[PDB]
Amino acid sequence: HIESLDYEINENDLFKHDWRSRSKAQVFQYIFLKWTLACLVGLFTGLIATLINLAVENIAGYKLLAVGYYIAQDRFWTGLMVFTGANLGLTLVATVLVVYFAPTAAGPGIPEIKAYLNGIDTPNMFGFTTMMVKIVGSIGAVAAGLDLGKEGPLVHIGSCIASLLGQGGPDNHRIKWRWLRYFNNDRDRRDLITCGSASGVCAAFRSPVGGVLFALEEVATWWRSALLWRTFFSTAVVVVVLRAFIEICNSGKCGLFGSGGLIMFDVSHVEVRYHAADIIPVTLIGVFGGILGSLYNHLLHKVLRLYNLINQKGKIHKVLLSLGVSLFTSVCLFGLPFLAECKPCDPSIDEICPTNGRSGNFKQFNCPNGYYNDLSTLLLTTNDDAVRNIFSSNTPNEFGMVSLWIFFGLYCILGLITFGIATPSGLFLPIILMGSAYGRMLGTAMGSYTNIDQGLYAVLGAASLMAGSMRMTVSLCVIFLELTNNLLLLPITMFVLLIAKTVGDSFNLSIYEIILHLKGLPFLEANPEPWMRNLTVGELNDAKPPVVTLNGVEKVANIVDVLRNTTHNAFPVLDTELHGLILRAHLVKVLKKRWFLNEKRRTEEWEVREKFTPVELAEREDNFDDVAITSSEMQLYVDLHPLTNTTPYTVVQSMSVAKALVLFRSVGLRHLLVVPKSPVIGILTRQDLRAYNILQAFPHLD
Amino acid sequence: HIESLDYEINENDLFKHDWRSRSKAQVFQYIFLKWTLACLVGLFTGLIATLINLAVENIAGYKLLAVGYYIAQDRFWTGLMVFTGANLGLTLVATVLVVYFAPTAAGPGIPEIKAYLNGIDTPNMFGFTTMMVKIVGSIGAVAAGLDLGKEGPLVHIGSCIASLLGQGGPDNHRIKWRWLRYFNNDRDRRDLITCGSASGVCAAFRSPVGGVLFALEEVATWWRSALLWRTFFSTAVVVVVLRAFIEICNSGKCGLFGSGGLIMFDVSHVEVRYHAADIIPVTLIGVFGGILGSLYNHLLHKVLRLYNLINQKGKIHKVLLSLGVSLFTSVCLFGLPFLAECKPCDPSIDEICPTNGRSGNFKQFNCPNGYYNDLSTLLLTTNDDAVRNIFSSNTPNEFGMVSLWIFFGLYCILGLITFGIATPSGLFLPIILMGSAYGRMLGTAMGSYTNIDQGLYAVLGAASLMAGSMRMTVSLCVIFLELTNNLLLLPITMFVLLIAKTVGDSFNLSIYEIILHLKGLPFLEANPEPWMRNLTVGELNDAKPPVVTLNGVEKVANIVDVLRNTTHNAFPVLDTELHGLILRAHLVKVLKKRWFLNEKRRTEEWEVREKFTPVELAEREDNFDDVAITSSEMQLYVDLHPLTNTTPYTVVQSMSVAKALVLFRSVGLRHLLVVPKSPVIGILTRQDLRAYNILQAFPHLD
Ligand SMILES: Nc1ncnc2c1ncn2[C@@H]1O[C@H](COP(=O)(O)OP(=O)(O)OP(=O)(O)O)[C@@H](O)[C@H]1O
Ligand SMILES: Nc1ncnc2c1ncn2[C@@H]1O[C@H](COP(=O)(O)OP(=O)(O)OP(=O)(O)O)[C@@H](O)[C@H]1O
Ligand SMILES: [Mg+2]
Ligand SMILES: [Mg+2]
Repeated sequence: HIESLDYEINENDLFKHDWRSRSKAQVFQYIFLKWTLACLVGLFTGLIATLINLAVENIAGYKLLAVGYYIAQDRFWTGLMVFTGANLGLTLVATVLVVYFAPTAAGPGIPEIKAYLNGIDTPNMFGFTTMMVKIVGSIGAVAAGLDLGKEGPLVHIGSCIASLLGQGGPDNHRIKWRWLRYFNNDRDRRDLITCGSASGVCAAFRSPVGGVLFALEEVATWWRSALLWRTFFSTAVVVVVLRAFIEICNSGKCGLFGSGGLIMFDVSHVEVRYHAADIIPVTLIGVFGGILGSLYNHLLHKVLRLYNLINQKGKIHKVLLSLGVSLFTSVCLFGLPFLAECKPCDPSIDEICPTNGRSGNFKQFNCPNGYYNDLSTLLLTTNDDAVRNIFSSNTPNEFGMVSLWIFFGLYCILGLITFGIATPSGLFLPIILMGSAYGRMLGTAMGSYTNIDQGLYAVLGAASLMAGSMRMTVSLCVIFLELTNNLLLLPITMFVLLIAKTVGDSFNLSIYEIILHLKGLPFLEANPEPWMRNLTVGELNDAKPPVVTLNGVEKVANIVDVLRNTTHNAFPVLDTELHGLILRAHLVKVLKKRWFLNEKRRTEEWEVREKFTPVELAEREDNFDDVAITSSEMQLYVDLHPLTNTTPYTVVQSMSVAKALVLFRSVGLRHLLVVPKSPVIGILTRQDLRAYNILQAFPHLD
Repeated sequence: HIESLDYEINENDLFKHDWRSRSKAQVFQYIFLKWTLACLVGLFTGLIATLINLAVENIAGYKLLAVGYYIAQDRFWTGLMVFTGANLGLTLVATVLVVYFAPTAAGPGIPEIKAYLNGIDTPNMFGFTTMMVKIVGSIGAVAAGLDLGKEGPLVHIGSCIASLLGQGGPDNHRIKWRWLRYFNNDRDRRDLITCGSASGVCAAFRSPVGGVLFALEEVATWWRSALLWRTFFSTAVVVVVLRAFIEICNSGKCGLFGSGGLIMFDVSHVEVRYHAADIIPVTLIGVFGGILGSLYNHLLHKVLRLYNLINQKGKIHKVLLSLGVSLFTSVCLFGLPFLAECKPCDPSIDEICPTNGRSGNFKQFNCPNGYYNDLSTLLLTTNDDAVRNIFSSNTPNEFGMVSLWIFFGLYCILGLITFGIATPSGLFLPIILMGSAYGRMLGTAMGSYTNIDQGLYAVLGAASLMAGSMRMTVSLCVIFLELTNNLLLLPITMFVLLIAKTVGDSFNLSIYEIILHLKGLPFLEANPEPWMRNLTVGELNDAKPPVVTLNGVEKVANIVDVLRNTTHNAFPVLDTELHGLILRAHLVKVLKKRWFLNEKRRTEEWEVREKFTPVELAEREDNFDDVAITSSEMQLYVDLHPLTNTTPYTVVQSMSVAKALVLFRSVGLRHLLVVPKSPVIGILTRQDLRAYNILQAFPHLD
């Protein structure tokens, strides 16, 4: 059972949850520190992605320089040992750091950021040790040549940066600044994780509006306009710190990092003129992007089920699974470009075709001079440099269809098997490389029957597999605009994203919906099901246990009955008069404070502010299993009146489940009371309004 | 009193408001027709903006060719008569069509699209005659050289296209297609007006994600993900139809239209490298954009107040106000470039400086050959061509500071006076030209102390005045990206948009908030005020008249008492048992159907489907003042049970006004019932939850 998050506002001024109801210094202190924390989320995600890209380009660049040194001496067996050994060693570093120190840093974190911004309290997700294992595990596993990026891990790294900046450092290492007392809300934490995840998609692609639109469209359930401006400011500070550190280390000051433009996979030197002959391969790239994105979603759901059978078997088995996946990745990225025959160097293409090194197009791996290997252009590089080889402006029929089919089938296989291993893996770059493969294949199959470039058909195929897997339209359009710098490919990119989202929704759910189902996270979707308009929430509460209520002045003994014997996290406060909803955290707080009255007396509001500060009520640093309540003190009384949420959101008994789900998910509820049309008769949570748990208790509905 | 819109769903299956609760053909008929209508909104807004841009570039281009023909013969007095006469004639065409035929086509329509998508039933806004007067009035007033664009009018024109496509043509000219019966909802109309307004911002700037983000950020209050995809599809079909009609008429096939690129004001051939010396003029352009945008918002509020004093005085006075504004515009766009001395032609600048014609940079208006007039480059062109003269890549110190100050002070004066006249005017292009003026002035004032181009400082100044007036961040960033094609100016554009929104919010509201206040439209803002957490909705209902309720089986005489003597649009249905909320429209419908029972009988559900189709309940084609109810029939009975919204949204009496405003504006309510903690005690509408009407009844709150 994962608990939800409390984003509702107790409108008593003992709690001071509304930030505008504070002092005029403290409104200014909140406004200054939330824009400072948006600037610091931008500065720290930009600096960490600078250090991640510097370490990945230096380690994988010097590995491929050593591998190409043994390749250029025609020693192809000991260049396989250097490639397989450095990739096994970097995956061994990333996997002993994940499975022995921070196992929630495995995967991208985006299905549990989208769980957390929907209001599910996902444990161990945003920590310091989770952040540092994800930093050096992306530094290990992207430089180990694997089919993953540092793109999705940066979304988890930026939201981990945001939670440590908001709470003030690591847990039991926090500074006790009094100005960080206003970000102890769950609804101010949700703003921070939204700005940090948007800064992570901006640090992924050098994409500052597509980070804002990935948060809006995917991960954030609730959106204000006052968040979008700080989310905007966080992504602006990221891409400024990123492109300033591509402006520095331009003259080779930082090793092999920075030899490259400000714009990642910049294709912008081509004309995009729309013709009526290219309607048919553009919708074919959309239809095959939705079909292969649905097939990738179904086969990754099956692969992550069989990898969850390995992930429960032990912690040495996750090491051996990912080292076997990394051994398979390095053997098939080294040995498979021997199957491609060397194409000769085309004089119609502008730039230099006899090219050896660590990066660049037209690799010269097992060929004579004046020839190039078109498979080792893509397999024996980094995964980001292989995108720009497929994405190349004005290289017509560079890759053959056999080498494109080998690179497609390999990155289908490595797209399935490298996602579910226990490194910080991701889904932006493998789905980009699979879509690049079939998009360049459909561009090469129309040999001089089209006027769109084959490297532009690659961008259309990559955006179609990203729409066919993730079912997104607006966020990946600004992501592929801020990657590829083509403003005229943008409406054709819009058409292939919409065709692949609609062909993809015919078969599967989204790929973030699939891992949210597979991790068991209780996600609450937007539109209710049409059979929830026929079920009532009075009928939903008769299929439930009765309401564990409290009084206004309870005894201590009944409060420890509802705290020992129940697992519920809010309780209605009664007495013939519903007062509201007290929380479990405030019940453990009044047991730990020992604010115990000898008579049934409603206290005044000077007796509560002497016992409870607004920083005392917001702290969740209480456990129930330390309080030794003496049995003389169990016949004393606690006034539960001033700690009650005296205005909770209610529904009537005659309210339907579809309208109650709409109020539960629009205003951000954790507990919705049910009153009659006994002043309370029911209480609805997220578990009662998810459609799967309704269809357990009511199988006769659709 | 402007009524709100009914976007709530009656979950009885007599009404069939949920589209998924229909037949399997009709779910497919709704899905096919909503994507057909999104394609048709895209096709018709792209074709109408093609015809608007074709007519504006041919009429104003041949006017400026005739004016430059009299200028090149050194006949400067009869070129003033051709300029003033054609601008007075085109403004006379636009003003007799606005003030005598469709006076809601005056202005941009964006403060009453944002009213309509907030759920205020703005009358006479989306019609056919309003659309056609706005088409030929933008064709008149942009070709009359005025300080307005066809940018904001296209937002009203695309939403007018959307409402006529959704309802099936003009009012009392609609086709009676049975497949258009599902778009008779107000919540399906709201989806249409959102797709049409997004298609209008896309037809404004050739900007297909910035249209989607202008709807999200500004005009649409409620946002689903299932709308964003059809809104995405509508803007994709617009910019495809727009750029296909720039691909055709490229060889002069359509007159003077199409001589120009696919990208409007394309500046993309410059490097944007960030330096630490240019931190200070970039934040100076942001601070002056917020300060002059606040000063423009305050002075346009005063000018529109004094123009509302002219707009009530008659219909010939609005003609004479706009003809005097157009006479002042043409005299000061012709005569003021004689005050600028001719700068000589710089050989450091690449392209051709002795340039005469109708368009282009470096105009040669009153000069000798080898010289150019830098004021007639901006004043004696079209308003869009004068943007690209300021926005010019690599023209260093082209405009002098005196000519830039004359163009700034003129477009400040003409930005105030040409907005409130009764042509279809707008605010995107005058605020762009004012911000271009001071942005190029701050670029020229740092003479070789900066490395950002002076035409790029223009884009920063234009985005700062657009943020200083409209208080937007994300939508104008994609609008200026899809205009200027500079992906590296984009984070500097983000910084000047955020600095000018935050300096601008220190003084004023937004410029759409100001005309929403000035037109008296009851807009409902997102966050409640902090004094609404201390007021209760039980206390708000004791400062109100008591509840005009109904019974379940009322008499006819009590139904005509609540329909004659009240103006309320929903009534609670009682009897010791609250059933729900029947609407006023269903009460007039059961009086017009004459479903009158002789006894107090609750009917069965076969008696209602014989009397009421689901297309009969959705039609609002009923007036109350035609029904002649006989006094024998007033002692009969109507079963108001099957027409009731039996699950309305309720609050308790102890609920605060701040949480009730949050539920009113999140789920899209028109009537929120108040139950006790008499099963109803109150009913809240939009008027009760606006903060201004609370502060009338409760002045002691903050
Ligand atoms: N005070 C309460 N009294 C009785 N039932 C409750 C109470 N609170 C929650 N429930 C019900 O008990 C079931 C278990 O919910 P749970 O114990 O998880 O509540 P919770 O932990 O407060 O909610 P969440 O886990 O969503 O934060 C739910 O179906 C819910 O409706
Ligand atoms: N059935 C009703 N009985 C009593 N008062 C009502 C009823 N409906 C609305 N009111 C109240 O009367 C006042 C005037 O509202 P109005 O007459 O405009 O209702 P309405 O027209 O149904 O709502 P709207 O105009 O927002 O659609 C409001 O303050 C509202 O709270
Ligand atoms: Mg629980
Ligand atoms: Mg009314």
